[PDB]
Amino acid sequence: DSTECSNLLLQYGSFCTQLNRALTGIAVEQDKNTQEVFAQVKQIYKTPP
Amino acid sequence: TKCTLKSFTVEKGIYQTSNFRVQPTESIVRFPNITNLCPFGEVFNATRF
Ligand SMILES: *[C@@H]1O[C@H](CO)[C@@H](O)[C@H](O)[C@H]1NC(C)=O
Repeated sequence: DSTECSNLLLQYGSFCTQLNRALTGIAVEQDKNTQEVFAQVKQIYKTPP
Repeated sequence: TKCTLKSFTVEKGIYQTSNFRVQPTESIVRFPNITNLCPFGEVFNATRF
């Protein structure tokens, strides 16, 4: 949270905003692994008592 | 989201567009405790100079 420091980032371009997409890029697919390894069935079965 | 996506037709999905933080207002500072006074009265108001 430094105003003058942030100005130095603008002239350096679009690096960190790009990897923020990349980090979210891995994050969104990180959960995508879960349903394709656990949510293989759309019917929830309860065992008999 | 439109500005960061560089488009006017955004699809249904999650989009992280910015960040937020709480800005301090008063910025209080209470470090000191007045002690170890060196007498300036012994050099300003001494009887004999
Ligand atoms: C000395 O006495 C005068 C008059 O009371 C006062 O104005 C001055 O601040 C005193 N000096 C010190 C540092 O004691």
